[PDB]
Amino acid sequence: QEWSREEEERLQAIAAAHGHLEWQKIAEELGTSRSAFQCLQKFQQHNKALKRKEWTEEEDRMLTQLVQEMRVGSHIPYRRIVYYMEGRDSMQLIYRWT
DNA sequence: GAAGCGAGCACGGTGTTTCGTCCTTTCCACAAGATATATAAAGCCAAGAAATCGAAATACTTTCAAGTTACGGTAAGCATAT
Repeated sequence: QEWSREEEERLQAIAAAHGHLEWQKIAEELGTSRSAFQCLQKFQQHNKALKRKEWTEEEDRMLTQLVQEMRVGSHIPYRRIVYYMEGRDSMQLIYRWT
């Protein structure tokens, strides 16, 4: 069965109290009866730290370098930027060049 | 003239070849092997065609990468009001 949007709060609370070291013990203490890899996929999907925020000036240097070095015509492989630049996903990373 | 000095030819050898069996075949022959045929019940071997199932190819599903429409909220420098 899927989540009910009622375990992520306790999940992240216990993970912050323990330090995100051993998810197995966190999953066992939360009492979800599912594998750690099954609840972590939803925790990291509801987590907010995955995204980034307003763009600085120094990162524009890297963004322009990764373009002058492996860009191709009108298409920019933003996946390479996501691989090199951490925090930036694929969806909203296109606005950095649009 | 018969005793002292140089004398043929029958004879006695190997070695080489010839000749003439005994050899095992090729070939042939008289007596007798299935060789045709009649079953017949049994189970198994074994060389051809027809139905069935495994593999996979090209096809369509389906799912996963890209991304640009449409969309909702804040921040700066010029214009304008009493």
